[PDB]
Amino acid sequence: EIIWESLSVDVGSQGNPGIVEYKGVDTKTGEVLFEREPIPIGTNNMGEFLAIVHGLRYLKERNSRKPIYSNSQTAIKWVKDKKAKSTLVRNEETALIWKLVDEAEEWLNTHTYETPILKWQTDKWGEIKADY
RNA sequence: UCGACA
DNA sequence: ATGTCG
Ligand SMILES: [Mg+2]
Ligand SMILES: [Mg+2]
Repeated sequence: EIIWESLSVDVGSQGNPGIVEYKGVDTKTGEVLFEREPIPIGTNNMGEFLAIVHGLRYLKERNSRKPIYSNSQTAIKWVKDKKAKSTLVRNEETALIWKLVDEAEEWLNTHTYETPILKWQTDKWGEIKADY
């Protein structure tokens, strides 16, 4: 069953690698709670990773125990491992996204959370509410 | 085989 | 339809 009292996050991109953005919404209503400014170059998985970590910080800051839904098996694992195993080359054009990823990893290594990170079951429930 | 992003 | 991220 769907846990309606939750935060759903999803990445959006134009090309992959390409322009990456992401947002978090109230799973029940669809209200947009946060939306990251487009990042010139990044991968889908880096964006999915950044979205979940942003969500963890967002909920922690607001003293919320709501779970987070993501449809990304890859990103869910990276967060659990506290390491984003991306293949994106490291250059001046990808410096911005790599800095954000490194900082998200560092946040995971300096904070604790009880937030359940759940797999959104697209095959059974349709597209995630944070879909672009 | 599967989860995603285009 | 054809690609890339995992
Ligand atoms: Mg997604
Ligand atoms: Mg989507």
